[PDB]
Amino acid sequence: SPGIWQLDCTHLEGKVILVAVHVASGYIEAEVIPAETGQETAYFLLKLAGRWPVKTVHTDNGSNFTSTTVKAACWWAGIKQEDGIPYNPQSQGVIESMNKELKKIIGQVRDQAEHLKTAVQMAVFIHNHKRKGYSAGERIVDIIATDIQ
Amino acid sequence: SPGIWQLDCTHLEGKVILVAVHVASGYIEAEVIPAETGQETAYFLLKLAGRWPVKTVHTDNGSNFTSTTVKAACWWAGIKQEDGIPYNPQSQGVIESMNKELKKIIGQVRDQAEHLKTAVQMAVFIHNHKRKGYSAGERIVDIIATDIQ
Ligand SMILES: CN(Cc1ccc2c(c1C(=O)O)OCO2)C(=O)N[C@H](C(=O)NCc1ccccc1)c1ccccc1
Ligand SMILES: CN(Cc1ccc2c(c1C(=O)O)OCO2)C(=O)N[C@H](C(=O)NCc1ccccc1)c1ccccc1
Repeated sequence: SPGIWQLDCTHLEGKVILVAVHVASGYIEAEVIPAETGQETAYFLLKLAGRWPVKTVHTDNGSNFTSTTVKAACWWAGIKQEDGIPYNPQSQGVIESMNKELKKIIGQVRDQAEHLKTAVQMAVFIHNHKRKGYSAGERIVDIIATDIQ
Repeated sequence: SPGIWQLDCTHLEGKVILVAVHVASGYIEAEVIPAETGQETAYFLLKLAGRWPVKTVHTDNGSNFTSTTVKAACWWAGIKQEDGIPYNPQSQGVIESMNKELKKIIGQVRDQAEHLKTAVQMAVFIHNHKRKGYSAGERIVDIIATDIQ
């Protein structure tokens, strides 16, 4: 549970937003890319796994699952690639709801940020710090700390 | 001390590597940029603070300390800007030693990474996972978890 992440790809302004969600906490990292290629996904996974203990990734689609570059990044970083099929069906709705929340925050910061990539990072910040009362950022730290001990 | 970070800018292959170090743990995040401008530094700080609880940043030089865009990012993200003067002089030798270790790791991965940005992320991964004994990644999580608790 502490090492399980889910990839999520959403679209806004004709651009692609790639998100990784730590399943157990709701914590996220995200980037804006021109298009979702194996190479972009592979590089994003390498970044993520150098930053948090990533054991398993539920990839967002079959193209990335199949991609030799994504497989190469997962081999390099010690990540088990798994499908992202929602065997528990409430998975898709949790993801769809987060995409909607993220796009709303992005819309709320549209004065403040000239570039979409800035607005996406502001939305990452607001999502991870939001008190739900613990934040997603507090939950991921406590889950992993409990794991290390 | 759990919220204290230090910025570090080092150079390789005519390119700029920007590093943030979590002072209490040695944990890092890093990126390759074309040039160290206020805007690049500002954006890097925004990303960092949405990912970890950043209370204070010891900026790497006076130009970023001064920059209106860096000040705007720090205001936005709730970060106190401080100078990065080694009042404690052992601070600056620790930074030089890290820069050397990073460039060494980067050299060791060049039969594996086509682009410098990839090699840099591989070096972040190896640095944060390296067992010193706990890893830097383990130390940051434990430091912050104790802070929450
Ligand atoms: C903290 N910050 C955001 C930021 C930080 C670093 C970056 C950015 C951005 C960004 O805004 O996308 O773009 C790449 O490097 C900032 O100071 N914004 C400046 C500004 O004038 N905003 C008002 C505004 C709102 C809407 C339109 C125009 C301006 C700004 C600073 C430099 C470049 C562009 C904008
Ligand atoms: C996991 N990985 C690294 C990686 C992942 C994602 C990326 C990358 C890189 C990168 O290497 O910089 O660049 C943009 O998106 C990978 O499979 N590399 C491919 C390869 O052939 N490397 C051997 C090699 C070593 C030395 C020279 C040439 C090749 C590769 C894949 C796509 C593009 C370029 C290289």
